[PDB]
Amino acid sequence: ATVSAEIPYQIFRDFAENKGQFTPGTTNISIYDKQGNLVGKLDKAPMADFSSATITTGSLPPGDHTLYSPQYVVTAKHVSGSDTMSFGYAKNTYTAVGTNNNSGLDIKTRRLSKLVTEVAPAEVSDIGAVSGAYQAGGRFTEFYRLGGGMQYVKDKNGNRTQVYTNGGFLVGGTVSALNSYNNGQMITAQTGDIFNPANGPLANYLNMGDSGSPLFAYDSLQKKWVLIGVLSSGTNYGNNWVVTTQDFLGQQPQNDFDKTIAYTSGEGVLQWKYDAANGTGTLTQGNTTWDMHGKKGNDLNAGKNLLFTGNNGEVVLQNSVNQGAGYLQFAGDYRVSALNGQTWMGGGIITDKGTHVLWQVNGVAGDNLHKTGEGTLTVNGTGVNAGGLKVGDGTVILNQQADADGKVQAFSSVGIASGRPTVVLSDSQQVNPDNISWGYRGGRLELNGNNLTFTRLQAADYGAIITNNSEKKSTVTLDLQTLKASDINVPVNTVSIFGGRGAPGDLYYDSSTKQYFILKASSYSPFFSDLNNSSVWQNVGKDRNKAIDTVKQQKIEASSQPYMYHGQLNGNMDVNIPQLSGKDVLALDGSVNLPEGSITKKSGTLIFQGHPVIHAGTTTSSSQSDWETRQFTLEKLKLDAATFHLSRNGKMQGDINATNGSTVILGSSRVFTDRSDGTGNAVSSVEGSATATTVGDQSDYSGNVTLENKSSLQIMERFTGGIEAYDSTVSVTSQNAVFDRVGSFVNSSLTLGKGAKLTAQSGIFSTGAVDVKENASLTLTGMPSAQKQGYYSPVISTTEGINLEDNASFSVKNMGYLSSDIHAGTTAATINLGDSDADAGKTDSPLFSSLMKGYNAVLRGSITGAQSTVNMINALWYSDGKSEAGALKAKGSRIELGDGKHFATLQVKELSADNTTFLMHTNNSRADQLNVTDKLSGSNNSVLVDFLNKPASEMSVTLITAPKGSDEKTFTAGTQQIGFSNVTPVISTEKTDDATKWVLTGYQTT
Repeated sequence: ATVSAEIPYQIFRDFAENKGQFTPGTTNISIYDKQGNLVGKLDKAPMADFSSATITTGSLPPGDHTLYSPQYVVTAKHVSGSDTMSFGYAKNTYTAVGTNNNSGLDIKTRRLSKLVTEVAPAEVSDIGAVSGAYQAGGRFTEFYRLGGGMQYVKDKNGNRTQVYTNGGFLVGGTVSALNSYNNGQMITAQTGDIFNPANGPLANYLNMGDSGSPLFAYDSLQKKWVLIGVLSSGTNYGNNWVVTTQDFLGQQPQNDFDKTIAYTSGEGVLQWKYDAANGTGTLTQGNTTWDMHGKKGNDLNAGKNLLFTGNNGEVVLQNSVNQGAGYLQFAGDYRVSALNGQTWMGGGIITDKGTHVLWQVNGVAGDNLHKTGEGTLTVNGTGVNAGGLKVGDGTVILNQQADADGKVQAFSSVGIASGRPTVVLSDSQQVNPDNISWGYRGGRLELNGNNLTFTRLQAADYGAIITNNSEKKSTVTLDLQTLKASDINVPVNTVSIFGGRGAPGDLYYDSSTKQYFILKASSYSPFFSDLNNSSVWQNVGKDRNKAIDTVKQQKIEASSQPYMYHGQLNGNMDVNIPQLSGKDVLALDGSVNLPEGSITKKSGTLIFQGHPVIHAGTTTSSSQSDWETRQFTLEKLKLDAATFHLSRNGKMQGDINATNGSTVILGSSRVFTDRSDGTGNAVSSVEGSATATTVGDQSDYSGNVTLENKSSLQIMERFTGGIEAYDSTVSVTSQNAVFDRVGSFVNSSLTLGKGAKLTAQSGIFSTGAVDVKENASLTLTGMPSAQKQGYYSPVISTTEGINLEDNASFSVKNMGYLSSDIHAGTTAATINLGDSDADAGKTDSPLFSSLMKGYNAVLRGSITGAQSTVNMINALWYSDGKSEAGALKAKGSRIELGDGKHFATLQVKELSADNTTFLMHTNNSRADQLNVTDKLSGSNNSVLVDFLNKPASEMSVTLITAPKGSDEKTFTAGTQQIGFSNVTPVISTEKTDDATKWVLTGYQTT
């Protein structure tokens, strides 16, 4: 319990409670200084599971006892002072009923009243007391320690400092190899030297209170962790453990078993009689008689365990049995039934691996049946069972038969813990779902095609699982309520003339005026001195039913808090969440895996989020840096006038259907934490705001979002899907938003916020226009080929306008096609046509020549941005109408100025066209014109003319005007094949005192 002061102390506690980065199985865990330097690696063996040690021992410090058999624990003999101890969570308490002391060593085992279901018993080493078997370079390669004694820290100089424990907690770490003494019965190690590297990177020295604490060693031949010792004594230099041997630890469990009951198949059914007074009974078959013992008086230890062997055995209970601490273990398939309504209760039931037991005996009110073992237990009683079920391993099938009068109940409540077991519901009448409980590490609840309705989800941690593996789809209704109206008591008290001692929120009835009042304080003044005050009374309506409802609403509202579910929703299930009572908010920090399932929320708020890492002793906060990523896999999430948050560290895959004014926020800051997360207590909801700094911690969404009836969508973090918006709003502020599928906007607004970046790979359709704000980049692209890397496939996009603000950037490249005009106004936008990078997008589609015309991008709108730059690189631009641009730098591109019949204009202050091609139409008297005002550059440009009427022999139409003194060889006429012949315009150039011009004058033919 003395550890290094140079290592963060929280590590020694997370190592102890298997929290943080010390979850069982984790390998190669690096250990760092307080300053950040490397101390050592936990690489010799995977992380061990310390859950077999007590989390709480009542008046004794934690870690005093260690579970090695489902009902028995081990500790040092001199440890004493507590009969109650806990496993998993502190609340999961167990009671000791018997002790077996080793006559020669400082070790003893103790028996519990019931089988521990929350944790798995530790494995005792096969070696036992062999002198020197636990030495270095031997069979064992790593040694771990856990305990809750008096906690100290110590620096390299030797200064020790006590740790403020508040109540006492578990601390663990490593120790060196062990030398044997006392004929190998005990092992020792020089653990006092915390900074000797032989003691490991998490060296522990054990002090007062660590007595009886476990010592584990990794067996390198059998490749598993085993329990080798419990702490007995110490010294200034090291500690001494008593070697735990299977020979002695098995003594007490064996002495508490009666003779094995061997069912002979041919003979009659095993008849079971029991004298409840004096605690003796018998099981007879043919001419063989087996003895059996149970509870005698108040001594639960008088009951002894039974082992059942044989195949398809039958047992009939002729008398009710209270076996005390004795439990039943079945090594074969068995059927057990009651005779008249007799009950059985005791230590529990163990079903060995590959066995099936048919349990038809009822339990007792106030008692819980503890079931463990990898086998299967089918509960098949009749009537209502007043009593509980605690399952920790294997499978339990609930199949309780109806009464003669119809009443049915398999158990008063069920508890699923350790993550091992699975509970299967035959029908939906087995257990009240509100009495289903998931404990330490949880487990699987198998609905099996049935429909359930919850008003509360008693789920302890992420181990809680609700699944359906049947082909019949299950429909879970989560009508969660924090305070049901049926459970509220509202007595109608009377206002006394002289004085009143009462509680707030209580109903009072004044006899005189006959009015109803809600009390606001702890007392009220005599002689009606405070009635017509307005601070100690709250007036309510005269109707007696009306006032009581207002009281019940006040209690429900005040008792209300946001709801949280830590478990998993997996399998073939649909989940319906209506409007929740009180605060209509539900947050999920667990997993969801519904491939064909749907989740529906009506009103209120639904939140998918990651789970903050739980550390020992600490309470989680939204301010944490370390979170677990949670996967929400759905087919369809339906929102009906609700608000949905996909918060940090949450990855979602599934479609979203929003309607009736729903608000969808992908990348929300709103999160929720649990004050009692990791404790097993009820949920304490706390609303917080958390923002992930790095990627991978940010929310990630994939799927198609459908918006209807004035709904909203906000894309703030990574997005990869589609949009079908009808009369709704979409806002994009993310920096890596990608439209995987089609983006449809029927009477809807797509707005890219400042700094946003959006790339649509499957075309956009909007009846309206798209808004690209400041510093925002919009990009249209053909569908990238899944087979070939870098290859794309052309896709058409239709929009009624694209609006660019100052510093915005709109780009079409790599098989992009867009029919939409673009507007920038006086702002400095940037339109990019084609891909600037070399090794640009390629394609194998035949649409390259047919639709793309051999270019990398096509635009059929018109650019209206007098202070904007247009970059064309192997691109095609149909300019339907008159266009204005600040500059135009085109390389190996094509531009077609005019529309049909109607003549357009292209006005640029600066033009720099290299290898570009320009096309105009002429009626022999007027043509589409290219107009350069400030500066012209480039060479090797071709100009084509399309004559609507037949070409005249002589004309004088101005096609292009350039600044005065521009090169006259920038533009050259180009041949165009017309009517099985080649027609070619002739352009004469006229230098003027104002501007250089290219003028069409005739043609050629051949």
